[PDB]
Amino acid sequence: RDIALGSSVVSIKNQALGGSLLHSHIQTYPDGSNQQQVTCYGYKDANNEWFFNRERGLPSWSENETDIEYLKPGTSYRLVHKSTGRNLHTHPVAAPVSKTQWEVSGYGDNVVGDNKDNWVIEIMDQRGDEDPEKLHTLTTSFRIKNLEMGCYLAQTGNSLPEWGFRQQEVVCMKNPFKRDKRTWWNIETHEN
Repeated sequence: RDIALGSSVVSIKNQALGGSLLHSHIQTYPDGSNQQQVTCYGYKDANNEWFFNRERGLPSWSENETDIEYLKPGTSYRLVHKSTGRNLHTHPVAAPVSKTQWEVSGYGDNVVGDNKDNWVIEIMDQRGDEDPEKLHTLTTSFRIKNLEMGCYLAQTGNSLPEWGFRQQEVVCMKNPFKRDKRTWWNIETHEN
């Protein structure tokens, strides 16, 4: 099974030891940008659900489209938090705990946003043999790179303070080692 843009609702699990699910919620950062927090969380929840949308400026996905569009490594996408409708976002703002890395937030919606809402998938490993060019549920390991920034989405290992419910810090890491697993993700749950 393959992941498509719009109609695949996914959870995204980090591959480091201690890795957990990409998460967001209405709470905002007290410092930094004051934007919506993004974290990793360890338990099943609706706030772990994401879907991929088109790059900024293209028409947003709807249920009335002509074809299924499979996610392609190399192509720009917007990673949308299903519960809040905010886009995964980064910027040159110091992360809350890992202060030499960049803060990751939830920003905008379909109309409001900007070029830092665009991310690119890089396939690092495929276990078993379906299309090597496609994202598969729980066998494809991938990095999520911010197109503008050039940085990679990562669960650092640090916990947030109680303003972030002591969830795991997520940052955009500058210049990591390609095999750092903090920066490695897979699709865990996939609902159509």
